[PDB]
Amino acid sequence: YDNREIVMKYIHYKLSQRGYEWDASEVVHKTLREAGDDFSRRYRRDFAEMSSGLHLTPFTARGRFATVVEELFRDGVNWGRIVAFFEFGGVMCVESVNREMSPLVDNIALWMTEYLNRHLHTWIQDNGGWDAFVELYGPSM
Ligand SMILES: Cc1c(Cl)c(C(=O)N(c2ccccc2)c2ccccc2)nn1-c1ccccc1C(=O)N1Cc2ccccc2C[C@H]1CN
Repeated sequence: YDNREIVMKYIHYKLSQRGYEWDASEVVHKTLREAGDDFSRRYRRDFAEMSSGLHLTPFTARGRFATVVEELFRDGVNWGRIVAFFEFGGVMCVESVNREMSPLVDNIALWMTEYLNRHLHTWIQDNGGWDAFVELYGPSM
């Protein structure tokens, strides 16, 4: 496992679905994808409301990311919130592409990779790492 690769593959697949071919363990990638999809299904209207309200530009993208990610993990970490994290970063990338701001995708993948490596690493590692996520989210695979 390498976080940069997990972030890259996740964003790449979200974007390739929209016909956007982005320049940038396989069980891990597929399991997170299905976890991500289950998540956006579970909050389908709320995701629709957040897009219709994102006000995304290159002047705000970093600040939106920083404040949302800080709120998300304010009460601590769990696998469901790491799923929401990936999903949010994916929403940001997708809205960037939809608004013709698609260079922001690179910035966003970098901020995601950084946050995982600098702030999520200890919790992920102490949980047994990405194998633990795979085992947990296997029954919904
Ligand atoms: C702890 C948390 C916070 Cl803070 C947020 C949150 O405010 N947001 C958020 C970010 C920007 C605008 C509105 C909401 C969020 C949403 C999706 C992914 C990441 C962040 N969501 N969460 C959740 C993380 C895991 C599971 C559920 C939630 C959650 O509280 N929600 C899911 C969700 C999905 C899409 C749009 C809004 C929300 C808010 C609530 C729904 N009740």
